[PDB]
Amino acid sequence: MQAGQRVVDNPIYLSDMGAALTGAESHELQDVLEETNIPKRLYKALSL
Amino acid sequence: MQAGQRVVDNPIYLSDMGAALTGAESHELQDVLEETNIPKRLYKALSL
Amino acid sequence: MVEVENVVHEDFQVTEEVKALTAEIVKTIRDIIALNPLYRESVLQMMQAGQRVVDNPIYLSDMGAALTGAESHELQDVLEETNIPKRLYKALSLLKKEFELSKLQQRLGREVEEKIKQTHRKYLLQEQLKIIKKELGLEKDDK
Amino acid sequence: HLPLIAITRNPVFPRFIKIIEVKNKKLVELLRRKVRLAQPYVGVFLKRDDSNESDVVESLDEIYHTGTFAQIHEMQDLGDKLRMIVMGHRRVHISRQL
Repeated sequence: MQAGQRVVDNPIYLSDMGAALTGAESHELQDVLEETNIPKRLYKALSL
Repeated sequence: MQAGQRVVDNPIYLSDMGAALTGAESHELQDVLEETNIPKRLYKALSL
Repeated sequence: MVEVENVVHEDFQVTEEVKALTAEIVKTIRDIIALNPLYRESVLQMMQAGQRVVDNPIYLSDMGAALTGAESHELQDVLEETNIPKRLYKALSLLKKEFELSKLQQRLGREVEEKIKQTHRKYLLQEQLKIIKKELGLEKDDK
Repeated sequence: HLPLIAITRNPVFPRFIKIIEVKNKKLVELLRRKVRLAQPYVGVFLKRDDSNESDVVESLDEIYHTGTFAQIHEMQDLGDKLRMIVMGHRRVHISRQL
């Protein structure tokens, strides 16, 4: 799933799959899912 | 796709595929397209 | 030093069937880079004749003729030619001229190696014959 | 009532599978506007002498009167962002393409 094929009709799902590789504790995962805005969860993911 | 199988139910399509091998410029093909009668295009194709 | 861009490049208005010789030039280049790989073959995939990105055909013909190993003099000779089919004819001639030598070297290598194989394979057969004939009987029971 | 497609040195003989990879990125906008439609399709024409990208969009007589409608197979976009597949399926001579 690369970014140059433009076949990622739902980017949010690919970003979630990429965030799945993170080793953060389960609590962190729940907290990141609770976030509603898109840049908030993305920034939290980047900081984590 | 052989002629001995009698599976060429639409000969015009096979003839067009065979006429595509000719190296005449595209314009010439358009000139061949102007022809409505079948022997006219067949004779022009043979000449080509 | 005085210079002027006297780059003559006449070409027929009808440009449909005029690129077919180019098609043969790229087919010979594909056969030269497939049978005699010099450079990577990805560059041939980058610059194709079907993309309609060949804004400068003279440059494309020169880049295709550059893979030939013909001496520099020949390149100068191709530049001396003014007509477009003459240079295309010369570029193809350069390609075929290299191609014959390449094919000779390749055939010779596979042939010579197969001769080595027929050498050692017959020696393997002779070794099997000995081993199978040596261990049949009691072998040195004269005394 | 769609803009003409930019063949860009790609002859599409009738009943002869062909691929089109235009360098311009404006035709992909037309490719994304047709995805919500139920049936996916594209039309095919041929360009006349002296190809010119400004003439394909400026006048509509340049293109020859014959045309070939066909159905889309599948998009790939391996290298470029405009990798459409074309086919010569249904030949047609539109009464007036303009």
